[PDB]
Amino acid sequence: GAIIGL
Amino acid sequence: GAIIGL
Amino acid sequence: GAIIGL
Amino acid sequence: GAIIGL
Amino acid sequence: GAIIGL
Amino acid sequence: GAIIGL
Amino acid sequence: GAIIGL
Amino acid sequence: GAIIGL
Amino acid sequence: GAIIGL
Amino acid sequence: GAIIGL
Amino acid sequence: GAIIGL
Amino acid sequence: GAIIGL
Repeated sequence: GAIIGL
Repeated sequence: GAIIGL
Repeated sequence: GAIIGL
Repeated sequence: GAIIGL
Repeated sequence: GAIIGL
Repeated sequence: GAIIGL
Repeated sequence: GAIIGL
Repeated sequence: GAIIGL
Repeated sequence: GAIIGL
Repeated sequence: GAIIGL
Repeated sequence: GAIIGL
Repeated sequence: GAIIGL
């Protein structure tokens, strides 16, 4: 999984 | 943003 | 699954 | 930013 | 895993 | 910055 | 998959 | 931008 | 995967 | 910039 | 992997 | 700059 952004 | 692989 | 947006 | 490999 | 950003 | 290999 | 844009 | 390989 | 942009 | 090989 | 930019 | 071989 990944989280991309601020 | 994006949350991937939930 | 994924969540894309703010 | 990016959090990868969750 | 990795964290990239501030 | 980058935190790698978590 | 891919996301292209701002 | 582009996010590739999700 | 890749992220290209600011 | 570019983040490659995620 | 690589990170290119500031 | 460049960070290579992560």
